[PDB]
Amino acid sequence: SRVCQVTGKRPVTGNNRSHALNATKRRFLPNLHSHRFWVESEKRFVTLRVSAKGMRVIDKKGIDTVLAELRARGEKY
Amino acid sequence: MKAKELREKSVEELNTELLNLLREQFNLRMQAASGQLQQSHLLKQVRRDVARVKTLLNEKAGA
Amino acid sequence: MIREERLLKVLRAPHVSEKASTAMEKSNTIVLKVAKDATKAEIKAAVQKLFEVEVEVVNTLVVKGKVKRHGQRIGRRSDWKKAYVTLKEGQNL
Amino acid sequence: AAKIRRDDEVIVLTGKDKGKRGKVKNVLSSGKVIVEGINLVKKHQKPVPALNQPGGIVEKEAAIQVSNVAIFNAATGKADRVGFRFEDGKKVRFFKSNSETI
Amino acid sequence: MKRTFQPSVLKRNRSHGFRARMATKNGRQVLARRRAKGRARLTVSK
Amino acid sequence: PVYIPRPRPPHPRL
RNA sequence: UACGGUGCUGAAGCAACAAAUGCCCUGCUUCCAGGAAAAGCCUCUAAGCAUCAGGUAACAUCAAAUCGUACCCCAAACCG
RNA sequence: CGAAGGUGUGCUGUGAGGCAUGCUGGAGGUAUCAGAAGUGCGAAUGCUGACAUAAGUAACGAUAAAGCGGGUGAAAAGCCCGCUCGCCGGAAGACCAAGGGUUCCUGUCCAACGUUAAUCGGGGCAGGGUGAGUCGACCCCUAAGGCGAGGCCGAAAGGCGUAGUCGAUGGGAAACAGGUUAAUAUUCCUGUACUUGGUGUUACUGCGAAGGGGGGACGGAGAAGGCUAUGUUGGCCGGGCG
RNA sequence: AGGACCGAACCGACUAAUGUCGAAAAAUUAGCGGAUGACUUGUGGCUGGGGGUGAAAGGCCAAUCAAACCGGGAGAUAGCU
RNA sequence: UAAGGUGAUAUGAACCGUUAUAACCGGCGAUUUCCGAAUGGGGAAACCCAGUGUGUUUCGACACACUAUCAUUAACUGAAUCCAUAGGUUAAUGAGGCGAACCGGGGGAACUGAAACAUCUAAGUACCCCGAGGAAAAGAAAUCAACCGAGAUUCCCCCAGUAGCGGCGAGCGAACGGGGAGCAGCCCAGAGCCUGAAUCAGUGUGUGUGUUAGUGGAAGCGUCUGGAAAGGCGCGCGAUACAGGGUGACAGCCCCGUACACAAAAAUGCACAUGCUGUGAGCUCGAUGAGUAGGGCGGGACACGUGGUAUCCUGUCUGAAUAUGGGGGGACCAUCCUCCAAGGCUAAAUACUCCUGACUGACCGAUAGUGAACCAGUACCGUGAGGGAAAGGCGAAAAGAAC
Ligand SMILES: [Mg+2]
Ligand SMILES: [Mg+2]
Ligand SMILES: [Mg+2]
Ligand SMILES: [Mg+2]
Ligand SMILES: [Mg+2]
Ligand SMILES: [Mg+2]
Ligand SMILES: [Mg+2]
Ligand SMILES: [Mg+2]
Ligand SMILES: [Mg+2]
Ligand SMILES: [Mg+2]
Ligand SMILES: [Mg+2]
Ligand SMILES: [Mg+2]
Ligand SMILES: [Mg+2]
Ligand SMILES: [Mg+2]
Ligand SMILES: [Mg+2]
Ligand SMILES: [Mg+2]
Ligand SMILES: [Mg+2]
Ligand SMILES: [Mg+2]
Ligand SMILES: [Mg+2]
Ligand SMILES: [Mg+2]
Ligand SMILES: [Mg+2]
Ligand SMILES: [Mg+2]
Ligand SMILES: [Mg+2]
Ligand SMILES: [Mg+2]
Ligand SMILES: [Mg+2]
Ligand SMILES: [Mg+2]
Ligand SMILES: [Mg+2]
Ligand SMILES: [Mg+2]
Ligand SMILES: [Mg+2]
Ligand SMILES: [Mg+2]
Ligand SMILES: [Mg+2]
Ligand SMILES: [Mg+2]
Ligand SMILES: [Mg+2]
Ligand SMILES: [Mg+2]
Ligand SMILES: [Mg+2]
Ligand SMILES: [Mg+2]
Ligand SMILES: [Mg+2]
Ligand SMILES: [Mg+2]
Ligand SMILES: [Mg+2]
Ligand SMILES: [Mg+2]
Ligand SMILES: [Mg+2]
Ligand SMILES: [Mg+2]
Ligand SMILES: [Mg+2]
Ligand SMILES: [Mg+2]
Ligand SMILES: [Mg+2]
Ligand SMILES: [Mg+2]
Ligand SMILES: [Mg+2]
Ligand SMILES: [Mg+2]
Ligand SMILES: [Mg+2]
Ligand SMILES: [Mg+2]
Ligand SMILES: [Mg+2]
Ligand SMILES: [Mg+2]
Ligand SMILES: [Mg+2]
Ligand SMILES: [Mg+2]
Ligand SMILES: [Mg+2]
Ligand SMILES: [Mg+2]
Ligand SMILES: [Mg+2]
Ligand SMILES: [Mg+2]
Ligand SMILES: [Mg+2]
Ligand SMILES: [Mg+2]
Ligand SMILES: [Mg+2]
Ligand SMILES: [Mg+2]
Ligand SMILES: [Mg+2]
Ligand SMILES: [Mg+2]
Ligand SMILES: [Mg+2]
Ligand SMILES: [Mg+2]
Ligand SMILES: [Mg+2]
Ligand SMILES: [Mg+2]
Ligand SMILES: [Mg+2]
Ligand SMILES: [Mg+2]
Ligand SMILES: [Mg+2]
Ligand SMILES: [Mg+2]
Ligand SMILES: [Mg+2]
Ligand SMILES: [Mg+2]
Ligand SMILES: [Mg+2]
Ligand SMILES: [Mg+2]
Ligand SMILES: [Mg+2]
Ligand SMILES: [Mg+2]
Repeated sequence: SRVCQVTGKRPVTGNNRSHALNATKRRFLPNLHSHRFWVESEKRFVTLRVSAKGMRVIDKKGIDTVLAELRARGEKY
Repeated sequence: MKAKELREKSVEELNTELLNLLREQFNLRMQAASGQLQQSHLLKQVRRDVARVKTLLNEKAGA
Repeated sequence: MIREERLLKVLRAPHVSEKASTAMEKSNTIVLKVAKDATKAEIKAAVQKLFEVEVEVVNTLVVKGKVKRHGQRIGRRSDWKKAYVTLKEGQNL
Repeated sequence: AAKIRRDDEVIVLTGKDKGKRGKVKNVLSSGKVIVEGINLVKKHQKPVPALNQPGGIVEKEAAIQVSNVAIFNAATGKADRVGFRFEDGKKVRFFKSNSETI
Repeated sequence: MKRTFQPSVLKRNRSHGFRARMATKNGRQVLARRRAKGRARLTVSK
Repeated sequence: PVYIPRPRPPHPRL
């Protein structure tokens, strides 16, 4: 699905509000992209479907920390 | 034929009889079909006897 | 080798009727109500073991039960298997 | 247990046979007993030709409620109630009113 | 006049049979409803 | 019943 | 004779002609709109085994299970 | 020593009503004063059941058609038998598939069903009846299509789909004639066959596949030839000579 | 050869009559059209409800169609009878 | 526990049993076809076809067992490609499916009301989906309060239909604070001082208390009417029992019961002391949750519809300080007060009833009460989803009508 592998961000629902305040069901989707991250510890590339915020999280932490968290969550990458 | 004097028996003589109980059962069934069995209770009796011997076999088979 | 405990279940009854009488009369064929499972090989082994006769061939058919109306209820009799056992040459025993 | 048994002398308390005395022939699970020559009904039995066809108006005993009979004391000569007690570990019936074992 | 019901046991079982019902999540909810109602005949399977 | 036929159309009073 | 049928016997049992929309024929001719698949089947080898296994051919023996089979089926038995 | 209920009668109150009592009924009822309401029916093209009316009226479902004799029977237009007559005969005959599911055959019965009667029936009741190596299914193989390990995708449910696995309406081994039951027969019997596997023996030897190739394996129309099914005639045989 | 011709089966449905509490909730009878094709038919499959499918009539989608049917929201609401 | 019994319509037949394996009742076992998550493959459910292994075999056949998928763990193996990884095989463990409501979460109407209708309402309702439990959820203040204080969560009664929100319309609607029910607090982010140190969790023993069969259980006769007496009449008795039901009419004393007093071989729930198993006690010092708080944009939740809008949550883009620091106190600022987010666990009071037992009703009584008092979710209708009836009463006894 359209779920971020790092942050878990998935599509949420809300309203499109018009100027007359008409409410229509809409979805907010995560800014998801498939990206190959260079795991230096593994000397390889791991492809993750992450949001841009997930990429920022991997920049802040390491890709090793995030991969350990994914493994703890049991998500296969 | 009660359960005491069948539990005193062994797995082999008890497999003998239940085989011959079955035999008896088949003869009684053919006799009742032909109409010569004027003792209907023998069918139920030999059936319960077969059940008893198979019970005792399942007991003597280990637990 | 079919076991004797199974052979003693295979056969249920002899089937008495005009066609069965004629079959035993002029074709040496005994008609039996047999079990439902009752393969032809099981029926042959059982007849040869229990009736100790010599069997040539076994023809089998399934008789479907009749829908009977007992009182004001609709009932159905059980299907049963019928075997035409042709004895080889000598005679029934 | 049951206060009235098979081979038991009883007296009728209720009905056309009140006061008549007989012995029970058999106890029915419906709570009724058959007493010898008590509840005589005249049954118009059809002549079944298969076995034997006497037909006729037979005189049978009809079941009577166990409430309607009491066992006869024959020592006091009147209807008596039944209690249960334990003598020799075995449960026995005794009469009330001269509590002797039955 | 050809009428609407043109029977066919194969099509009947492939369309409303027990395994057809069990194939889908919604068909299994048909069976649950008919089981809850106490239906003697669960499907068209006889 | 379970089937009610449609009544015949009225005379077109038009 | 149950007069419904049962049993026994039994002659001739050839030719010519005509003839299909059936068969040869999944053929042939022709046309364009260019006309299933897979297995059985035959053949070839690979790894592998080559004494074995396996194959081929005779002969013998064994097996061929199970389920359907009644009856209607342009219809009073199916859908109305 | 007769409750409620039902059905009459008499009396009584302004009314809703009440009281008494005969008959029926056969075990309940309930003063008074309070309390609670599923508390009062003629209507709602009200709902359910029963019963009218039209009315002993229309109709009795293809205008293919009946007549008579005998039988059986309580009873015969309808059943059985017979002799005539008429109807279909590219069906209104025969055999299947689909669908149905015992309606098949025998005995018995005639309440209901059958648009009438019914002795008859696809009706009731009981009994019987379906016999396969070769027919079909199953089975092997695949079509359209379905499902679909993983996979890809998707808030969830789930969607699509690979390997694969199902899926006939198609491809793939083999039996014919005669006889026989009340009812089955290419299944039973008689006669004469055939097919595919297993296991052995013998003999001679390269066998070996999720792989390669061939084959399977394929349209429409048209024409002709050769045939056969089949029919006609003759001959032959049996019978006849009206 | 041919969306060739005449004409059965077959597929239709132009006219008339009957029928209209019908034999039939679409027929019958007599005629009528196509009848080697854009044909017809069997078996199986696929497309589904604001969706399908439609040589197009708002036609058809189980005798239901200008939005199927079933169940639910639901005792919708009804200044109306 | 027993003198009767072999379930019912439903009688027969053939039998079993009567003093302790007749039957019946309870505990624990055994057996438990096929389909169905269905799990060896397939399939039109209750069928078809296997493979492997072990064993038997009259030699050709038979019996049994195993063989689904996914997740996790492990072992072996293992490509492009050297290592490696992907992948493959095997094994072990677990899951799967169903079930009435309650619960949490992911989505989410419209009719309707507004006397139209679009904001709003209906309503976070119906419904769909996921997940769990016996309850769930929430839960130990970055909470309120107001310079006084309270002290986790939940539920009930008020506050109060008030303050507010609102095409300021229709409507929606708190909190503070008070009274109650029930109360319970802990742990990791961490190193040293003890090394089954309280608990806690699973086992084995006991003790007590249930539960799953049961045992005993009082006391009435006469007469009248009557088909029959339990009714009338008369005279008695029991009552820790006059709840109820049956019996030929209305029975405390006829029967079953009832009050009351007892009972368990076996299994089992709970409570308690335990014997093992495992973590963990308490003290010192330290640490004290970052793509987070906050912000911009768009939405949603808060009674609060963007409004002057605090607070919360987020899709998107950013982005701190870190306790001489930060959050809140309803725009915002200063002061003061109060608390310490970005990690978790936690009983009770609370919700519901597929189901079991007992009891109750100014509830129904056969067109009522469940659709179903009756072989009812049946007959029947429909392709299907689905819809869905009608139908109780002889009598005390069948004595149910010999001839
Ligand atoms: Mg044969
Ligand atoms: Mg067969
Ligand atoms: Mg279909
Ligand atoms: Mg032709
Ligand atoms: Mg060899
Ligand atoms: Mg050879
Ligand atoms: Mg036939
Ligand atoms: Mg026939
Ligand atoms: Mg009353
Ligand atoms: Mg009178
Ligand atoms: Mg009323
Ligand atoms: Mg009125
Ligand atoms: Mg009315
Ligand atoms: Mg009328
Ligand atoms: Mg009239
Ligand atoms: Mg008239
Ligand atoms: Mg007239
Ligand atoms: Mg007329
Ligand atoms: Mg006529
Ligand atoms: Mg007629
Ligand atoms: Mg005549
Ligand atoms: Mg006639
Ligand atoms: Mg019948
Ligand atoms: Mg017939
Ligand atoms: Mg007949
Ligand atoms: Mg008559
Ligand atoms: Mg008649
Ligand atoms: Mg009949
Ligand atoms: Mg395909
Ligand atoms: Mg798929
Ligand atoms: Mg998958
Ligand atoms: Mg296949
Ligand atoms: Mg086929
Ligand atoms: Mg098939
Ligand atoms: Mg025939
Ligand atoms: Mg290769
Ligand atoms: Mg010829
Ligand atoms: Mg010829
Ligand atoms: Mg001639
Ligand atoms: Mg002559
Ligand atoms: Mg033409
Ligand atoms: Mg035509
Ligand atoms: Mg047309
Ligand atoms: Mg026309
Ligand atoms: Mg023309
Ligand atoms: Mg033409
Ligand atoms: Mg089709
Ligand atoms: Mg138009
Ligand atoms: Mg239609
Ligand atoms: Mg609409
Ligand atoms: Mg609807
Ligand atoms: Mg609503
Ligand atoms: Mg309404
Ligand atoms: Mg499966
Ligand atoms: Mg298994
Ligand atoms: Mg399986
Ligand atoms: Mg298969
Ligand atoms: Mg589960
Ligand atoms: Mg609206
Ligand atoms: Mg409005
Ligand atoms: Mg309005
Ligand atoms: Mg649980
Ligand atoms: Mg919890
Ligand atoms: Mg303070
Ligand atoms: Mg305004
Ligand atoms: Mg007792
Ligand atoms: Mg007592
Ligand atoms: Mg009475
Ligand atoms: Mg720390
Ligand atoms: Mg934020
Ligand atoms: Mg802000
Ligand atoms: Mg932010
Ligand atoms: Mg904040
Ligand atoms: Mg603030
Ligand atoms: Mg902190
Ligand atoms: Mg938390
Ligand atoms: Mg009712
Ligand atoms: Mg009544």
